[PDB]
Amino acid sequence: PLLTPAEVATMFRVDPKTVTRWAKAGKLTSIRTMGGHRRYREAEVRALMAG
Amino acid sequence: PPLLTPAEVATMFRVDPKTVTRWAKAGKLTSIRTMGGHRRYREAEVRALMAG
DNA sequence: TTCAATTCGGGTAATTCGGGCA
DNA sequence: AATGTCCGAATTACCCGAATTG
Repeated sequence: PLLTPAEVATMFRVDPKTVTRWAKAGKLTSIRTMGGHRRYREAEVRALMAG
Repeated sequence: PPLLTPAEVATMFRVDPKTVTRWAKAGKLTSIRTMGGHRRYREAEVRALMAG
């Protein structure tokens, strides 16, 4: 399963650009759409509620 | 060779099937057409894009 | 043959990117 | 470092009816 940047934005209650920024700095593995959009592996996103 | 319907591609990218059709229509993706003109894409190449 | 599910097309909203600024 | 916001441009998502699928 994959999640959109908006969804990941909602779960932490943070702006989706900040999700984009957690993708920047390495602590979120991001798969990219061939238009260059982010899709985040939802397992890692569990690891972030584990943290 | 194994073939994928645009709904399955759509699923693996978490992306609306229309957008996969756009990707085909814009050269980014190799498309095969059935006798009616529906697209079918090539599995192998599609994870050649998970390689990228 | 019929039948549910999908995938055509086009059009139009809604996200997302990216960079730069606060 | 670490978010939040404004902008423009690009990408993607939902809407429809009709055609194709298997």
